[PDB]
Amino acid sequence: MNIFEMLRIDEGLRLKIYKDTEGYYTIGIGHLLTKSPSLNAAKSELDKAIGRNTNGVITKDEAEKLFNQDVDAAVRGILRNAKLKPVYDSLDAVRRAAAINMVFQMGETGVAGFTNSLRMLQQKRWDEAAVNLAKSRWYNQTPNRAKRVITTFRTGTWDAYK
Ligand SMILES: CCOc1ccccc1O
Ligand SMILES: CCOc1ccccc1O
Repeated sequence: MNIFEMLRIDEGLRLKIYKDTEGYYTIGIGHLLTKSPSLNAAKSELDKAIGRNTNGVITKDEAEKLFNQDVDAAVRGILRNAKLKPVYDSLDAVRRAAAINMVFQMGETGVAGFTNSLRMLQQKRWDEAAVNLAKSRWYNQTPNRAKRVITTFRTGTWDAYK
C-alpha cells in the first residue's frame, strides 16, 4: 500500500464526467473539475486540463496523469503551508499518506478547520487525535472513508486498506 493505491481505493476511477459526493463535476481518480453547476464549464476545465477537445471522456492513461499531478500538488501544498508543514514533517510515512489523503479530498481550506487534531497529531496522542478527527462535517458526510483515514492516523498501519 502507498498514497497512490490508497487514494485509488477512496476515489475510484471513472473515465466520463460524473458528480462527486458533494455534487461537483469530477473525472478520473477524484479529479475535481469545478464547483460550478455548469456542465459546459466543467467540460471546458477538462479540455484545459488534458490539452485537447475531450467531449467529457478521457483515457485511463489520462486519468492517471491527472492523478499523479493532483497527488504531487497536494504534497507540495502541504510543504508550502506554514501550519501543515511542521505537523507533516513530524509524522512517519504511513501517517503522512493519511494527511495527503485529507488534503486531496478537502483542500488546505478544508483542513484549516482541523487545528486541534493537528496539535494532537504533532503530540503523537493518536487515540485523542482519532476521537477529535471524527467530530467533523467530514466524518459525518463520508464516514466510511473518514474511518479508514482516521484508523491510518491512529495506528500508523495500512490495516484499514487491507
Ligand atoms: C468513481 C465514480 O464512478 C461512477 C460515477 C458515476 C457513474 C458511474 C460510475 O462508475
Ligand atoms: C488533520 C489533517 O492532518 C494533516 C494534514 C496535512 C498535513 C499534516 C497533517 O497531520
